[PDB]
Amino acid sequence: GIGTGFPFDPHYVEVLGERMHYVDVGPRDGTPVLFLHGNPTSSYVWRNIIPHVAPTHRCIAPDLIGMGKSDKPDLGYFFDDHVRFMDAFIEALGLEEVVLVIHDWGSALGFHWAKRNPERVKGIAFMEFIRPIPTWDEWPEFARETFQAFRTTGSDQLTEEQIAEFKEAFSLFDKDGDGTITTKELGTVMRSLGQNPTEAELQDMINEVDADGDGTIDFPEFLTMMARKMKDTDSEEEIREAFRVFDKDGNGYISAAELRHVMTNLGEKLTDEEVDEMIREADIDGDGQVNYEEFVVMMTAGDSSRRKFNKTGKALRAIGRLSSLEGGSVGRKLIIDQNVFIEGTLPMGVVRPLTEVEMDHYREPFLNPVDREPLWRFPNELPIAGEPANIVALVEEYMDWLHQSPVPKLLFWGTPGVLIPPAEAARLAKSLPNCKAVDIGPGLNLLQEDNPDLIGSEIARWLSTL
Ligand SMILES: [Ca+2]
Ligand SMILES: [Ca+2]
Ligand SMILES: [Ca+2]
Ligand SMILES: [Ca+2]
Ligand SMILES: [Ca+2]
Ligand SMILES: [Ca+2]
Ligand SMILES: [Cl-]
Repeated sequence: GIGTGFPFDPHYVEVLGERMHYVDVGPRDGTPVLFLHGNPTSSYVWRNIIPHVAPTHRCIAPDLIGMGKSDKPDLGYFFDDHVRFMDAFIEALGLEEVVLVIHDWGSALGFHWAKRNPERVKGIAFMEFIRPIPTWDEWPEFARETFQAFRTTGSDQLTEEQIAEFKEAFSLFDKDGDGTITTKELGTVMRSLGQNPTEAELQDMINEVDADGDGTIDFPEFLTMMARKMKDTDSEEEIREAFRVFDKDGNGYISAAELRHVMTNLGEKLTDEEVDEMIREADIDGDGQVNYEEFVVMMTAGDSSRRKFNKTGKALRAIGRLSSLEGGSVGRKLIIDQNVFIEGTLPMGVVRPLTEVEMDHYREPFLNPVDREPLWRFPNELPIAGEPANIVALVEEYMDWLHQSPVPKLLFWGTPGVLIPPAEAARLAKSLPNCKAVDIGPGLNLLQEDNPDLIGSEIARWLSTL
């Protein structure tokens, strides 16, 4: 009967203009034991391990910024964001000597902080920590296809001039060449095409595909929107809508003046006789106009004026695709909207079935879809296949620090595991200094939920070694 209650007095502290939350129970003197959680949990993952440590040693378990009960500022929640907030939080409490019990992304925070302050770390307990992996073949194949979906957004085999066609469509919006599409500069062409959305609608279309966190639209974010998922009918609403932009009078034909207007409304070079040559490749029945079925031809096909037309067609199609509010990153819609990281990824991290009262505590901090930004930034920050480069070099530095650090190290592993397999858990037991490895038997990622009895057991005995 594994307990699920959370009977800890909550404490709060402001850090960098935002407020954070932490548990603080235990004797007030000695060396504090700092618990650091990872994705997608909070302090709730340490609820049945603190009682094994709380009597003898002080236990501090904060929730990361934008998670648990800490404040949720509008940030990208990169790893460097958590470093800045955890750095100022540790010094806000005036801590010096510290013992670290870390897991998942909390281990990346604890180890990186220990490398920069090695004279202030008395002991490190850890399990399923962040490690560099060279190939996707080393990542467990049960979650290899899914964790790719969080990071396979954009660059879906777009080659030749396809990237060069979207960059010309990207040029229709960027008049100041800032590389980013301003929330007003988008509306500058929305008004220029006969429309006029609200400011709420203007930024809502950007809040769908802003993975950078700039609040604006990037070109890599412009590519992930233009996916090749061409449903025969569901994608007919955007080409038909592209036809409505030209056909203003609604008679069913695109006039030469209707064609020249929207193109010259934006930045294009078409005089009175520069538009007749693309009428040739469009007008096939000879009526001097372009109907609907002739229009889908040019939108599905020497680029004298073909370059000019296909350029705008890409931009006009992105307008209708932005208005769909479904042109976001595929990995984002899994974690943000559909919330697959709490509904599917989190339970698959524990081999035993989590209870409804248990997982309900995990849904609590992320009841708003917009507040799930760190839930999606964390998997994209994983050092996998040498990407991201800044994270790989960062984790490969505190691992080089850990190989030579004489501090006591307590490692917990399980079978089959996710981040630390049994094969790697055996090498770390024989390669790291002062390292004793404890096997919990069955275990994946959240080793705290499978055997919280054993985790707090060996830690308690390991605490009294210093
Ligand atoms: Ca711009
Ligand atoms: Ca951006
Ligand atoms: Ca940018
Ligand atoms: Ca017309
Ligand atoms: Ca025609
Ligand atoms: Ca959405
Ligand atoms: Cl993750």
